[PDB]
Amino acid sequence: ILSTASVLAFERKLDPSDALMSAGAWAQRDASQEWPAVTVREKSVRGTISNRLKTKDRDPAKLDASIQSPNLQTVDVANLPSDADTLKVRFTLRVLGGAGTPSACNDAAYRDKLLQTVATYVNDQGFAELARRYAHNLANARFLWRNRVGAEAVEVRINHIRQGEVARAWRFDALAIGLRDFKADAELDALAELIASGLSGSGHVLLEVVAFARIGDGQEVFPSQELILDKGDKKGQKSKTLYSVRDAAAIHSQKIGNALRTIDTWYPDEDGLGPIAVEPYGSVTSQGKAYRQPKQKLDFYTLLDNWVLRDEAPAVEQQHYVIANLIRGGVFGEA
Amino acid sequence: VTDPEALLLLPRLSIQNANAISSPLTWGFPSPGAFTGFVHALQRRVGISLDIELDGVGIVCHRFEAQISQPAGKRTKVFNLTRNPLNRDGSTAAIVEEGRAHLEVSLLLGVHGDGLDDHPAQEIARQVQEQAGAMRLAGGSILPWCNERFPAPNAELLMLGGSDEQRRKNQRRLTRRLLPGFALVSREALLQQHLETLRTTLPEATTLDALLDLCRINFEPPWQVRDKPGWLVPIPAGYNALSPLYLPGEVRNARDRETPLRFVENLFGLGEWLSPHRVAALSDLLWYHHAEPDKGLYRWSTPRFV
RNA sequence: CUAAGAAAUUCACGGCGGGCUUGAUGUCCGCGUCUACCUGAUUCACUGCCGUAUAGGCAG
Repeated sequence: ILSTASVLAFERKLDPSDALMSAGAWAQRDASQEWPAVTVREKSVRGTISNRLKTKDRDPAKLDASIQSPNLQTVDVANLPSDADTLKVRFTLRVLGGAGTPSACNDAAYRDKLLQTVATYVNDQGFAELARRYAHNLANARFLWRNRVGAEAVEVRINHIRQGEVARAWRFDALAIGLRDFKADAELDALAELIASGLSGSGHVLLEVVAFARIGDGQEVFPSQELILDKGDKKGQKSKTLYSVRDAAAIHSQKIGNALRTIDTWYPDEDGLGPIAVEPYGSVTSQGKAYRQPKQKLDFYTLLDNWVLRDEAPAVEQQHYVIANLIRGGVFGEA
Repeated sequence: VTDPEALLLLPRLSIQNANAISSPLTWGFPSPGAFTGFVHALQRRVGISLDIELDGVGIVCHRFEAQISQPAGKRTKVFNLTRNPLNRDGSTAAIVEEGRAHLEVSLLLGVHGDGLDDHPAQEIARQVQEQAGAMRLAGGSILPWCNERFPAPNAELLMLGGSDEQRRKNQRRLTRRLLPGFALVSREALLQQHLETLRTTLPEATTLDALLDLCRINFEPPWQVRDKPGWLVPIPAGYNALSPLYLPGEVRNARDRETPLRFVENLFGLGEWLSPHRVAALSDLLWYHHAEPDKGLYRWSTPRFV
């Protein structure tokens, strides 16, 4: 009857690493291999209360006595040096390939039907709309999350690293390439064809993505913050911990991947946001709202069941979203 | 099991989010089952085409960084987590604590087969490294070394030496290459004889308690701490059966419906982080599997260590 | 065929108000550093001439 597989698991294609941020001066970005790393240090903050009072503690005695007892935090802070106006954020991206083959599948019938469906997609329309948008989110530095929002000039350099060296090098103006328009370009189409040939082939394509952002002298850079439950007793508590690999500030690999996946302009709600990240029940953690609900027939599970099980193929946009989830990975399956 | 004809060296592989939770009782470096399963996946993916049998792995760990943090006013550590996506209603998902660790290990693989003759050594070393670059080692991605000073290449050392001096010479040449780390071996004879000593001390002792006794730092009255021979970590040395062996299409929600499933449970043994020139033969210190599936007792160790 | 497979911690912040560390003090007796050597391995790829030449030759 072709029931769904009780265990489905797709591996993560487009597997980035931690985006190492270092620092120096613009117009020597070409010699940015000995740029010193942005280090994460501690500073002390003292703040007043600013959160909303809960309509029982609004009286002026408790408020005035509560600004006399301030919260005192040691936060982690990563800044550029006072003689460096450019932030160099560097990571590596593996585009693995075998994008429709699941890492775990119970039913050989469902596995063969899903491989037949993925191959029907790839022959009918390959990884050319998906990888164009992945190449956009590389080319505009969306992985520079808050490190992009005030930069004078962002410039992304992408190097196809072959067996020992750069096989083909790109260089983009990341502020001309917007964060919401997946347009066409010759060099973007070359990078998209490379990411397509990676996602199709049996081996990985390795890229080296370096993005320089001209922020300003001594300004704050924003590496990823660590999800630390149980910070401890409030005396020596560090209220904010910034991520750093080896005395060198960094962005998490899943944050870089979340920026790379932001290709989904196909969700049924209006695009006041533009692209969101490709997720089953497509849910923006900053918006707190899950688009692509199952009350509509436009989430990944209903579309994959209709496409593979009963051959109701969706539109080309929703099947881009389905194959983008298969590139994204995930652990699917009912009881 | 069988002795390696050659000894392949995957060089320092950078793994970015490896499983720090080795087992329900141990954290830290990932289990040796991860590395033995990785080398069996390397055999399963590239070794059946080169006509070789990649069997046995030696774990070295040049660099280790756990994504842990020590909370304020606490002596112990907690794990730094990742922020998962939301539910379909917009709420935060229930947090499942996974430990992530950044490794830098180099693996010594036992290679034996007829494909050692049919192919060059550097060709099969390059092929297993280009296949390992698309893989993962404890749940974490193998960082593939782009645009540093030089890429670390391989070396497939044929263990068959024409002389014992040449064999000691290129064991030294390989040990110098994998030197800034610490080879991980299995000392279960030491665990059993420590259990025997603890049983002559106090009767009715379990070797869980002897394992703990090798883990602690014991303070002794006249004050001095009790010294230990080596590093002596607790490792999960395999699995033990809980259920009888179920048929392939009989258990529900398995990985595949063509492999017999059996509910198992960890078997915590003793390890020992020692430097690679304390072994004097690198064809030892390789972790193999030992199943004996009729009893249960699916386990890994490094036999032929001492 | 790896306790397999999957993942955005993040938004904001005034730590500063102030201050006498002072007195006092024996480092000190004594001592065998000898012995013996190739810096020279072509180690100064020089100075000049004929030639339009950087091409090529020549002298001491």
